[PDB]
Amino acid sequence: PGREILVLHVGQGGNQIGYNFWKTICEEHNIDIRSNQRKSVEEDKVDYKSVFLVEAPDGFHPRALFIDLEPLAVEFLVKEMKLGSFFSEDLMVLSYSGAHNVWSIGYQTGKKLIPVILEKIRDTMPETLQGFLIIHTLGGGTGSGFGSLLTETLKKEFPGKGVLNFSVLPSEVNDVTLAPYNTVLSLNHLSRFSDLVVLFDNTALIRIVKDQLNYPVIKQFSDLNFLIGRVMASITASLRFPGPLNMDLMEMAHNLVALPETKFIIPSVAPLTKEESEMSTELDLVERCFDPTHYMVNCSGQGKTISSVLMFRGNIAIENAFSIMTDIKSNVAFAPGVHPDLGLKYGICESAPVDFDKEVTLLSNNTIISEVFNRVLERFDSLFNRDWYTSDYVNAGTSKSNLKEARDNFDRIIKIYKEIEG
Ligand SMILES: Nc1nc2c(ncn2[C@@H]2O[C@H](COP(=O)(O)OP(=O)(O)OP(=O)(O)O)[C@@H](O)[C@H]2O)c(=O)[nH]1
Ligand code: NA
Ligand code: NA
Repeated sequence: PGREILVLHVGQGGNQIGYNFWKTICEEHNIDIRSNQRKSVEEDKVDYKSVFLVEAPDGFHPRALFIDLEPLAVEFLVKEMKLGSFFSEDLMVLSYSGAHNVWSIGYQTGKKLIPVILEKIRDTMPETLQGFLIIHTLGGGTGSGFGSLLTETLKKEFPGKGVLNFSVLPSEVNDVTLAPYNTVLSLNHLSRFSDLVVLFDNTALIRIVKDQLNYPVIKQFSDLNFLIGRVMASITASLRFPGPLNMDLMEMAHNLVALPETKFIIPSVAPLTKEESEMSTELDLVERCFDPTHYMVNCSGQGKTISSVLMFRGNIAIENAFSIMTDIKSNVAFAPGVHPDLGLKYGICESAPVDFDKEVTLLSNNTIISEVFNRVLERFDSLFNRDWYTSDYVNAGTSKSNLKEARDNFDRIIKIYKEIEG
């Protein structure tokens, strides 16, 4: 026993993303998400299901909590996806009143549910638990404010356990006008309390789905969120299946986090289709991952890589994985103080994601964070300098001075990344 991870999904986006993640996890372990059973004894593969799944005598269950301040997103998702025996009622922590897209309301109102959440965690968490994943969006009020409160609470209550955030940034034109306030307040909180923040945005996700998968239409968020689920599953694959070179959550964080503040990570995966997986080389896939077309955050260019983690899954030639490292270092821009021999951390897992031949997942700590975050700051200043939309933050405990304090700490992070860039 050990290695276990508990996943907290927060707000509408966090819980919708949770559907795709748990669908992927059950498929990889050949668990039927509707019966809670193995699909077959014969195709049960050598694995370590306990990382994300609790095996009880009646079947398997997610080690998860489904948290929101209003009930519709979760209730509708569970009905539509026929999840009622897997996303069961004892794992749901729901209120009724909503955060109304204000981080401060999500934070304040979420505080009332913290005792219930901690009791649920302490009820079912094994003592060997390696850490927590928090899945949430940053632009609304619940994922952002309650997700921030949860990051702070878990770091304080469970010292020694990793706290990792999978966090969706606002789109290139925000679809919540309050998103700059909510994103700055969340990223300030995560800079204080998270161990590692893996970022995504919907502009990049839409571009990948339209240009790499060529889907004719995106009708439901499931047809975007599967990409976030793919990153979460693949970076933990070596905890769950055999392979030559395994890595755990804090092993990856320690290789990425050069300075304590540089904990904001851009993910990418290649290829996106089974057909591409069968007609590609290790070099080709790694080059795709380092190309902005495949980054899951909308970036103007390749930036400068400070440190990266690459997970190679499936039918991988180890000699090609190693031989291409000098090519990665010569063709991808790294930050100026990165030695020619450094900046890569490898994991290699024998299990390919379902139906592909092989797949590469990249987590990159990249100075281009500074451009992404400066745009957020520019949006924040456009509202704050006019005192627009501040009233409901002030009424829920975030003074105008506190908004400014969060902004200025956010700016200090931006500057640290820009300094490393040169
Ligand atoms: N990728 C992705 N983005 C989502 C999803 N659901 C909402 N979003 C984005 O999340 C932001 C809106 O936040 P929500 O997650 O709906 O809000 P919430 O966290 O429930 O907060 P409140 O509604 O204010 O209580 C917008 O930027 C949406 O585009 C989702 O399922 N997937
Ligand atoms: Na919501
Ligand atoms: Na909403």
